[PDB]
Amino acid sequence: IERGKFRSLTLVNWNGFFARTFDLDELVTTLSGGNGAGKSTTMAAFVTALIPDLTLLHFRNTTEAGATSGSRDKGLHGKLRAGVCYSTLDVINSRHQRVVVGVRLQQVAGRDRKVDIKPFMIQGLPTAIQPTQLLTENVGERQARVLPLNELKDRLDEMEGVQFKQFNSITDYHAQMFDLGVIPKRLRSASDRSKFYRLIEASLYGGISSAITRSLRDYLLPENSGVRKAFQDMEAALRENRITLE
Amino acid sequence: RLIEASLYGGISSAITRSLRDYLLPENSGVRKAFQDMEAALRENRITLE
Amino acid sequence: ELVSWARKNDFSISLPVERLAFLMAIAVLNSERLDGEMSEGELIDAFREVCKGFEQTAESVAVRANNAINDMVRQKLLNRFTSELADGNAIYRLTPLGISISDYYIRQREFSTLRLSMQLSIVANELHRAAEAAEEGGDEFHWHRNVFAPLKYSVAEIFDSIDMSQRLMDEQQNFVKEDIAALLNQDWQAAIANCEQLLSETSGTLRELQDTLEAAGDKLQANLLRIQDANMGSGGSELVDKLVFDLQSKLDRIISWGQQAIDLWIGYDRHVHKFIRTAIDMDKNRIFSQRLRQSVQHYFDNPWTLTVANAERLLDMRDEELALRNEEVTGELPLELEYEEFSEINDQLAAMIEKALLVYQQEQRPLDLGAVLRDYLAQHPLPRHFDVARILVDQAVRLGVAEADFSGLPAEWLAINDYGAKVQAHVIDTY
Amino acid sequence: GELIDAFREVCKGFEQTAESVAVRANNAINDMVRQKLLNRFTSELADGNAIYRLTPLGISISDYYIRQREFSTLRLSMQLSIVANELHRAAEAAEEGGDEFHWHRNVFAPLKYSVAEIFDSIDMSQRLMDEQQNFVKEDIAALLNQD
Amino acid sequence: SSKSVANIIRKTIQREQNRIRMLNQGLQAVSFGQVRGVRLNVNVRESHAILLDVLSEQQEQHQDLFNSQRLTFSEAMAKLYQRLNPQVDMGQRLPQTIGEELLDYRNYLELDVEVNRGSDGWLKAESGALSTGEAIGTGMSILVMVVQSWEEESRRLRGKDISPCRLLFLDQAARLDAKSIATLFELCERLQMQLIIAAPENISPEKGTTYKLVRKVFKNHEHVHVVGLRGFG
Amino acid sequence: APENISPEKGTTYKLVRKVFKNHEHVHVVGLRGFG
Amino acid sequence: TLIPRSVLSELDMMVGKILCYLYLSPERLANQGIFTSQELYEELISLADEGKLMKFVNQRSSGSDLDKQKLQEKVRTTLNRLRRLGMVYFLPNNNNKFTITEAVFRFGADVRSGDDPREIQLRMIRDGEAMPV
Amino acid sequence: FMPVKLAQALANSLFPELDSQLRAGRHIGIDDLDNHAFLMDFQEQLEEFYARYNVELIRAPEGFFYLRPRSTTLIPRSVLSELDMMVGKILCYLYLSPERLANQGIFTSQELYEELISLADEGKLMKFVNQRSSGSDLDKQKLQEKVRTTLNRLRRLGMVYFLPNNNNKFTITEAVFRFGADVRSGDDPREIQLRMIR
Ligand SMILES: Nc1ncnc2c1ncn2[C@@H]1O[C@H](COP(=O)(O)OP(=O)(O)OP(=O)(O)O)[C@@H](O)[C@H]1O
Ligand SMILES: [Mg+2]
Repeated sequence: IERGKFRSLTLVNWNGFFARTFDLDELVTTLSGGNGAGKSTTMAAFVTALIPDLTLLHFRNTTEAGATSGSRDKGLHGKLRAGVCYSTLDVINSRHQRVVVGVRLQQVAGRDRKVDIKPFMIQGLPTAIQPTQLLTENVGERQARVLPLNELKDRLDEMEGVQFKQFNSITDYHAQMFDLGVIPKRLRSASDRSKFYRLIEASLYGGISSAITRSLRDYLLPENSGVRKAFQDMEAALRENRITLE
Repeated sequence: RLIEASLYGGISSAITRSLRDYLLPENSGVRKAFQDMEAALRENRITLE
Repeated sequence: ELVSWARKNDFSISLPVERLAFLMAIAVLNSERLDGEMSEGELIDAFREVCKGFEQTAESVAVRANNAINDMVRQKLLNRFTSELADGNAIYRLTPLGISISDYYIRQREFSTLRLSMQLSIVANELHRAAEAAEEGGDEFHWHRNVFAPLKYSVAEIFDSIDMSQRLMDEQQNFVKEDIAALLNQDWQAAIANCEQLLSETSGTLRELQDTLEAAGDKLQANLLRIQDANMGSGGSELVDKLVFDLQSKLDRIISWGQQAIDLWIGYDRHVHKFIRTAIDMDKNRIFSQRLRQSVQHYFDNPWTLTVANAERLLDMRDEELALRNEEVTGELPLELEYEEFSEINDQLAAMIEKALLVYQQEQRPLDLGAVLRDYLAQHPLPRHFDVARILVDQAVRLGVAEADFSGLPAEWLAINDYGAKVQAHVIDTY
Repeated sequence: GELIDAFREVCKGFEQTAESVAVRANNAINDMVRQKLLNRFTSELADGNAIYRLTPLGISISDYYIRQREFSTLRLSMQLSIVANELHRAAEAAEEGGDEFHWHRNVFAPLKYSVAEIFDSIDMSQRLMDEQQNFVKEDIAALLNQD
Repeated sequence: SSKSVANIIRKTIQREQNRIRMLNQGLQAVSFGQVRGVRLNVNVRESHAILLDVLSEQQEQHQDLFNSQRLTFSEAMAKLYQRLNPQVDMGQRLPQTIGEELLDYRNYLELDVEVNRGSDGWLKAESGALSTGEAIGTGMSILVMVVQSWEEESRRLRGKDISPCRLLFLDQAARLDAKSIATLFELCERLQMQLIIAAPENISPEKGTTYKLVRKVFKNHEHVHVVGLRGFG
Repeated sequence: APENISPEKGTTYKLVRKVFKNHEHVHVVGLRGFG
Repeated sequence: TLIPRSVLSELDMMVGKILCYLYLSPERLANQGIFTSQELYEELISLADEGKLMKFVNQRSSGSDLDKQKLQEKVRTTLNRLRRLGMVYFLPNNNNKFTITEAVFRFGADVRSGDDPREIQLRMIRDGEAMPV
Repeated sequence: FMPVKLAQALANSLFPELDSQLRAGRHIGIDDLDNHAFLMDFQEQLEEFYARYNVELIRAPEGFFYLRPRSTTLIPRSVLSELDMMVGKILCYLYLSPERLANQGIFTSQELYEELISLADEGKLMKFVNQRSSGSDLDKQKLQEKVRTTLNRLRRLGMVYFLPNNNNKFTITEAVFRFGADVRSGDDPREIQLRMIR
């Protein structure tokens, strides 16, 4: 079988990036540049596109990886510019379907460095349409402008064959992505989402993540309900015996 | 802590917390002045009692 | 994936009371038929009789009979064969689906434990025989005829039969629950003893079935592991393993149910007692129940409502509404990606140095980094010298070790050029 | 808890939404329970607080065509061999004799159930062959239309 | 009931041990520093095997502990675990939580990561006894095995026609040398795993695609300029 | 630094691990003065 | 009262009386105390007057299935409120199934005494047990 | 056991009414002499008693006491509408200094209605009544009725003391400062209040 692939990553109105699309590689994509180039920003934007759960997203420095820094800030807000921003993934499914998943990010006005995230998906987009252009409107002389979610919905609905969906919960977002062969595990419960984010977070910083090795049992071995049922049966028996004894 | 923070590099957490302990020396003059104030208070309390 | 298979199959089933009765009569006659053949001349008679019993005449007898037979044939219930000599010039036979539908209702009742014991004994004999045949061994054909034809079919069929017995017991449990429920409606306080007996007999029957099941589960498992051990006697016995892996679960599964059902029933039982201890104890005469029923029926003739505490909820301050940042950001769109190429000068230099140095390894000549570096750096301009030295060292240290490094005598910093370049390395001796 | 999931999946495959998934699933399960297709047991701890099991009629119907339509002669031979062994054993046990309980446990429990079941299995194999004959007739009839 | 419990735990443990032991052969002697191979060690814990034996055969002998009104079932299990096998010397963790932990079958298996460091055989992998590159390689091996296991488990729910996408990251790749990066590349390609790596210097010039980013201050704001790179010119 | 960077100023020490007499040994080479 | 007071709706009385019936009804013994809202509605319509009970759901109902669904939803809402009152417990994982509690017996306080209904109603209202509507 | 002074405070005959009004969210200011003195005296223990409920007994800088529910509050919580906070800020503004010459501490529903209409933006008013409305009689009547309802809701909280009669004319208490903004050095209270409201 032909495994699906991540074609490209698009960044809109990000810190440093206005509208930039990196075409990913079949095997390895490398990013270089002096300190502060913005590679970590690209990684963060990708992972935000993958797991938009705001509770999990925490972009600590590679130094103090997992060491509590008490900054009170997850670091995502400072990585976005004012206004609308987008982070999208084009994926070729094993069914050879081009699906553009993505999220609209937006800073929340106020002293708190808080952000709002709204996921979305597009199916059936023609292979000739690039997300960078799809998400921007050419206004002025070579001066494209970004358009909000409502405008994007209007633009896409006017097209033929493209199906756009907007999710009210990251749960359905993950469910749809899993349905299209994008996620290995079905993140039905919040614990599954936490484990998934733990895996990608350990990968990003690389190496032996303390939490992983500490819960390797939970991460590898599957949960069994028969043992739980048997223990509950024994619990009920013991409770009845105690009732009788008392 | 100083040496290991240098070794691993980065903004060390403990150093960041105890910045005041690390970058500021301990002055005995203020402690002596406070001891004198406490002695004066003790004498005042004894007189009042 | 089976959803599309079912969708394209297009199967669906329909048996009104008359069609179902005709099918049941056909099954009964086939059971009492001598040689297991049914000509349509008797099918028409059976349909006439069933329609007469049901007392309905939509059309003539013949047309109704023909329509029903054709419907059942196309509904995959009967199979027709053209034989002119047969009465009616056709012979009809029940199809597997028809047999299943008919016997779903018609089977002899089978809850007796003597049955379960006899199937277990038959299974024990056949399983032991198959295990011994496998252990003895043989060629591919012998392996087949001893472990794939006899074992597979027999064990599958009889485990299915045992499971069917368990399902029949499940049906009996359901029927006894319904009987208890109906009895408590008719006698109330006087059915307590009847219900307690019925519970007693059902519990005893369940316990005896569990005992009979566990009477042979362990040894059958042992024989199955023995067959697993003997299976590996040939490379083509893969399929056998599947059965030796499949026939495991079923057995254990069966035993599991034999306890699980009791675990369920011993639970349900308690509830019944609780009901008797709670529902009827305070309603011995049931009068409260009828009076509640009439109150429900005639409530709105005196509509009354109860009073409950409704303390106020602690009103709180709404957090400030969150307003996002909107600025209509605009900017230049990136051009087409440019490109740059990597310089392989260092690769060429490394190849040069490796070729120049391989002679030392070939001849096992003692290599002195000082002299070699001093000689070789003369061929390059000063700014490149460093980028050479490093590379040369990288190439030199892969070739053996220096024995002096274990002497505890530090080496000196030998100069390798003008301008003040120095090197510290012992002679490389042990290649 | 798994029956509802299975009904959701089948309904999704069939692409029809008369009502919500839950109401359709509940109606179908209740209909099958009352139609003598499933048996329900109340167990609070179970996912969904209920345990369902196929009834004999449901088992028979399902296996109407999703059983193997077995035509291999090696099968028929192995059932015949099993029958031969069991029948000979029962005959020898009867010939040896015994009390009423021995007569029962040797000629009524083992013989009756086993022989009935396996003769029914052999008849079922013959019926499957009848189905195959019908299918080959239909295949010939369709082929003669095309070539 | 206690006997049935112990039996089901034993069966589940055996099944999981077999599955993991079969999976272990999915590794092909990765070369990272002095680490030559990575392996998963699954073993039933004797401290818990004794507990299973006591539960399955000698439940009654300790009823005095079980039927105490002071102890809940979790606390009763914890106290029983304390009673037998007293040399484990658990820490300051409370009886309630340790009992709750005892109620999960997975706990009963020691599941650890072994590495064939140099020529010392297979040793337990402790971050405190491994170089940075060795630890990074071991962590990547663990993550790839975990994602493989997740894919395998979901093989039933998913359709037969879809293979989920595979992608991981590695920031500050400069911590790895050329040999380690080549080993990582060969592993990822053998496992059809996509990788996004970052390093100030182009550490992988002759494989996959590469980009270089340069940040420019521009009219009191910032812009990132991206340029593709190619192996040869 | 694992060979990635080559600071021209100061002392540099190239290290390579090997097996000699069935013992782990770090072959060490030194350079300095460049620049 | 220093703590405010409130009275259940007439539909709440219907569902509570029905719930008491189910607690005392042996026909549903197989359920073992676990009941679904659908069964509760079926029993309610069996014992009550379908259309005349529906009249309260909407004044202009005449058996329209839209109003039928409205009555089902109203019954579900009243069941949730009673759950809030402790008369019924949803199952640890299921909000579509529930187990009855003995508190429901209060819905029969007007009939627990074998006397004339019109005197017991006055006694209760005097005691504050039940106000009228 | 129990703290002795806590037992004394709970046993006091004033405790039932005050407890009911607190659990109802009412704010106890300096006007309620007996209740305010009781809370002043026994705060050190009622704070613990109401912290047992995962609620905080807060004495505002103005002085009035109230209960703030945490996320884990054991007292059924509720949230004021948007119109409720808007009206609260309007009254906080109206707790003004020229107010003394304007209404002498006694306002009428008409004052609040006119202030709300003139001061608030049209979009929020429509959001209050309904989006599709645009300057109509029925919509304005419904808005006035909702204004009266929220005024009653505030009265329940002790924010507004109605002058006793069916007619709508009341007085504003100091506790209304809860809706108010923080005061900085030299800031005009009017300006900061209006900036918050806008
Ligand atoms: N949340 C933030 N707030 C403010 N500045 C930020 C934030 N995140 C990143 N930056 C700045 O953006 C620039 C790029 O940061 P980033 O961490 O993405 O770079 P990088 O390429 O990963 O760097 P390095 O390889 O040195 O780690 C740096 O100037 C960083 O200081
Ligand atoms: Mg970085």
